[PDB]
Amino acid sequence: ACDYTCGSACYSSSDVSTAQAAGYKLHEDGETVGSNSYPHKYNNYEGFDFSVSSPYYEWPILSSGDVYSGGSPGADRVVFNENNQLAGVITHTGASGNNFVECT
Ligand SMILES: Nc1nc2c(ncn2[C@@H]2O[C@H](CO)[C@@H](O)[C@H]2OP(=O)(O)O)c(=O)[nH]1
Repeated sequence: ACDYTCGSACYSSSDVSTAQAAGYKLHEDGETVGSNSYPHKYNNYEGFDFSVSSPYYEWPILSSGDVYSGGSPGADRVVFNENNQLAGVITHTGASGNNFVECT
């Protein structure tokens, strides 16, 4: 059940999969939502060791289980590439500034 732990938020494989599908879809159609225009390029400034090739894109995953639609994105993100492969699940929770830490 608790496949990904972002601070206090708990996400299953299904939650991540659903969010990723939604984010990849908007990416494919060239659409964005929210004040920060998601999904958008994730440059991996943090230098996480992803097993899949770039380019990466960040998209909000909501603890409520809802699919992001432009409102408040929260602290967590799913990262995917052009092949719709999951690079990882990251969060602002437990990090300084606008930096990210990986969910475990
Ligand atoms: N922390 C962080 N920000 C990134 C990265 N790639 C792009 N950004 C964007 O660069 C800026 C400074 O962090 C923000 O606009 C941020 O977008 P988000 O705020 O949407 O994540 C990344 O790999 N890490």
